[PDB]
Amino acid sequence: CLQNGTRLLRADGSEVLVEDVQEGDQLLGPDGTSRTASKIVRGEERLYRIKTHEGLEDLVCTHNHILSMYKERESHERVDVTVDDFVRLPQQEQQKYKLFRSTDATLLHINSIELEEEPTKWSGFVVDKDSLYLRYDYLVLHN
Ligand SMILES: [Zn+2]
Repeated sequence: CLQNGTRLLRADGSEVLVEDVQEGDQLLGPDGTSRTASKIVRGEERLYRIKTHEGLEDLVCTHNHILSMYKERESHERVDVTVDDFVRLPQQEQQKYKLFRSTDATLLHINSIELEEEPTKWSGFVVDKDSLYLRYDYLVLHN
C-alpha cells in the first residue's frame, strides 16, 4: 500500500491521488492498457521512504508493499519483492535491484530506504491483469 498523497494516473492520463481511487476505477498500466482497482483499504502506520539517486519523487509505502524491480544479471530480469524482504538484504545484493519507469535511462537506482519515525495514512487496493500501474511520473508500481 502507498502513502496518501501518492499521485497516480487514471486510464485517460489524468492524475488521481491514491486515496481518491474508488472501487472499479480505471488506472493506467505500463503498456498503456487499462487496469481496474478494487478492494480499497486504508490504514495508518510507520511507512518506509525510498529515495533514488535520480531526481524523482520519493516512494513511501508500507513494509509489506511489493516493489516491481529489475535485478542485474538481457542484463536484467524482472523481480517482485516486498519492502520487508528487500530491506533485509545486504546492501551488496541491494545494488542489483532497480526501480523502473515505463519505456516512453528508465532504470532508477535506490539511494536509501528507511523506516519513518512517525505513522502516516496509507491507501491500498488490488489491480487486475499484471497487477502493475503507473505513478504520475511513469514509475511502475505493483499492488
Ligand atoms: Zn497497493
